[PDB]
Amino acid sequence: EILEEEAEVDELKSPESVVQLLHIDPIEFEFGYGLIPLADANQGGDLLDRIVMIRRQLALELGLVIPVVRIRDNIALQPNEYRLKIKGNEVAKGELLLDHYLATVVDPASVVSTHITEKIKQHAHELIGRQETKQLIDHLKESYPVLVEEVTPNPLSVGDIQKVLAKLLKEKVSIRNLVTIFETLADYGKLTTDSDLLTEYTRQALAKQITAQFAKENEVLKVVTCSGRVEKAIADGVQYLSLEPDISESIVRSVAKEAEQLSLRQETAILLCSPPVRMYVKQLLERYFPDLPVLSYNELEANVEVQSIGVVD
Repeated sequence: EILEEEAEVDELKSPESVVQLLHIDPIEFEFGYGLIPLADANQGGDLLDRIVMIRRQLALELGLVIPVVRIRDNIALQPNEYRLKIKGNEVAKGELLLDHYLATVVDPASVVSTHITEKIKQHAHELIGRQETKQLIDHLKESYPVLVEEVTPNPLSVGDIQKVLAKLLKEKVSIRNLVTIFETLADYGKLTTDSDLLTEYTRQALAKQITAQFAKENEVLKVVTCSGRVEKAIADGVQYLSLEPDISESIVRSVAKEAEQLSLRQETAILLCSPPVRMYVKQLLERYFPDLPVLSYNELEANVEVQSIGVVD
């Protein structure tokens, strides 16, 4: 729709200039003319340096090194308007008043910085492409060539590894621990190339990391569990989790009512279930609550004190 305007506003008519309408850049940040001062950096303006910071932070927190960000002024947008696209899709838009501050007190460049970083985090799994996967594999190869060679390209293609990494990022599991990830892939890759299963084994191998992500030191972790009924009903539907519409809505609300209780009490809502069901529970809840962490018992370290506050029925 806005591409229609871009084409019509600009001169895009010939075969050669129409290609530019095809936006394939992994990350695009677009702004109206009012946001030129922050974008340029010869008239001050922090954007480039701010993006560098983001790339460093997220590399250390996620294990993902974001690609080059494409930066374009866009006349279709309002003076103060910015827009963020990832892999061709708009994921965020906003407005900044450069001479102002947002009330704790935040300057505009910081507002856009944390907005960009949060959006990249929400879509990180869309950004671990082949290029980034190869960069990580090549980096791993410098210190672990025997391990890498055991994994790839046989039994596992770069593409297979990419899907495991994307599935980890999707659920906010950092991919910094490349050694453990690849040792798990080496151990299972000959038994299966199924990226769904490879990721269940990898998540388990990453129990220490996942427990640190959710559990506090020597403190009991507040966790909703799943009924024996809910657990049997999902297992039955495995063929690809197909369940009749009435069952799904029922599990969805049990989850919804239980989750409310945790966030009513300033707590992060987590869900525990048994390993063979975990991946399917997640698939089911994805559209209803994308960012409800669904854990399996084998992803929490043995030493962790876990207690139910609600039981999903």
